[PDB]
Amino acid sequence: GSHSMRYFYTAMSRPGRGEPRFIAVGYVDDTQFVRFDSDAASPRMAPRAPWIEQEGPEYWDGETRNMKASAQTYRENLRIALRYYNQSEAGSHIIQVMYGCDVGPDGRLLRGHDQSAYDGKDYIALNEDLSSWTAADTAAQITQRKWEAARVAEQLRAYLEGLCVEWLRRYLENGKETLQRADPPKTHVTHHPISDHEATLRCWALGFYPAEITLTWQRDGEDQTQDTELVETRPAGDRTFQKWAAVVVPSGEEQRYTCHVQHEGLPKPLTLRWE
Amino acid sequence: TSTTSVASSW
Amino acid sequence: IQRTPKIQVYSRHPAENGKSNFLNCYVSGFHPSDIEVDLLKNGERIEKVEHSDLSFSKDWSFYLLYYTEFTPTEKDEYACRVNHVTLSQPKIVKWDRDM
Repeated sequence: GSHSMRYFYTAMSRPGRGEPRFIAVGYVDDTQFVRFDSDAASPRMAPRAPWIEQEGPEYWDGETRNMKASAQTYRENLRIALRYYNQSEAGSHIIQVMYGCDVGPDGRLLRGHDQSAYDGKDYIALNEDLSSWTAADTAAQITQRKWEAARVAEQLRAYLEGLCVEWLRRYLENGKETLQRADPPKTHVTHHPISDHEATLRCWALGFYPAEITLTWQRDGEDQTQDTELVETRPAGDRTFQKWAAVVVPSGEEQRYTCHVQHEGLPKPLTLRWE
Repeated sequence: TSTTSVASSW
Repeated sequence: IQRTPKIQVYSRHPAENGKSNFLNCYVSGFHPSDIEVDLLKNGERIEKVEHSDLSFSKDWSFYLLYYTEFTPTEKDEYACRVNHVTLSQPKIVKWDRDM
């Protein structure tokens, strides 16, 4: 199938409580494989998946040096953002960055990403062309001008087409027993009366990987989108994910309802009913 | 590097 | 500018009394990232509680998984207590094991 590599940076100021914290995490699809945390006793890029562990000392030194450099840059970025938004030095603020590459079955680049936020709001994003920018406001327009002058988009493009996809293909091979394995959901329907005349049907999906899934309830074959309570897909802590979908049905009409499940690990979409 | 080393100031 | 956490309390595997499991509390959709999470056993804070590395979703909101190894009984009840700048008082979510 298709796969993605994503890195996530969070830089958080905390005036009066030292320098800003910088945390980076790296993912292939829904599997985390590295972390860096400036608040750690000895900050280093560190393995979080067994298949990355075979990378040698030059890898870990390289990644660590890069994270320390990036942490410095983003601490300065936090100061710069204060001036761009006329903000005081007593407040805590957050910069977030996500970037990476998606590839298809053949390992060819599908698309690259490089997006940043300030205090949880879009700040500046690299467009899909990997050559132009979208700035969310007049502050980010200043950064955009700086990045245009420095041909930053050209640099990112080279990385996204090159190293990003190369490293992703390598990780996919090194972790092929897990990254290239989809675990289908284990599914069942529970039933609970609410009153004398209504009951809850809850459609469960457990133990699946990757996280992407669709649970839908149909009544007489029509989607009950507006009427379905859909909980956020959640991690079990063993790599797999969980989700459920629930609908309130009139007592005696339970068999008019079908739960529909779509997941990469299923050869065909499942249909279940309460039994 | 696997991460990008392209970090340009805001 | 701020977003209040969503909270789910649940086990890693379906629960069976006497069988070891993990108790999870998943907090998500919140901003900023400072958050305080406790897992509770009969109202008491559990000491052994690890958590995932801070990450975030496409809408920039943060998520964390707090977890601990535990053995369910019919006797003991569990919950997750969460505080965030958006919350006046801590929010307590009970684990419902008929799900």
